[PDB]
Amino acid sequence: ACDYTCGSNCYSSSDVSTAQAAGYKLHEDGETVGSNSYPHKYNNYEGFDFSVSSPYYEWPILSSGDVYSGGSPGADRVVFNENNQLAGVITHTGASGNNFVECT
Ligand SMILES: Nc1nc2c(ncn2[C@@H]2O[C@H](CO)[C@H]3O[P@](O)(=S)O[C@H]32)c(=O)[nH]1
Ligand SMILES: [Ca+2]
Repeated sequence: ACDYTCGSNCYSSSDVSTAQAAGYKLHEDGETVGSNSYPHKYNNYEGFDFSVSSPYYEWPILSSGDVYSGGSPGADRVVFNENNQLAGVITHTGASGNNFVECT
């Protein structure tokens, strides 16, 4: 069973922890990867009811199992805060345009 289901993509807690650690590391060092500069600030225009405090940062999580290192980020993202606390897992899949919906 999936801990997080983003459309057709299935993730475990390990997948999420691995992705988050990478993105948080880059955030801490003040570095970015990709043409869209990840990780970067996630404003939460959607207004998700996250259990942890802002600021939030988004980092791509890949269905391939690899850690994002550039190129197409896919539709899925892990959102974490300043304290490396997981806020949630969101996706563009099933959402209009560039909006997001939570992964169930
Ligand atoms: N939909 C959405 N995009 C945001 C938000 N904060 C920052 N963005 C960035 O704005 C871009 C347009 O939606 C998005 O491409 P993305 O790379 S997944 O990073 C997203 C937010 O709260 N909602
Ligand atoms: Ca996996």
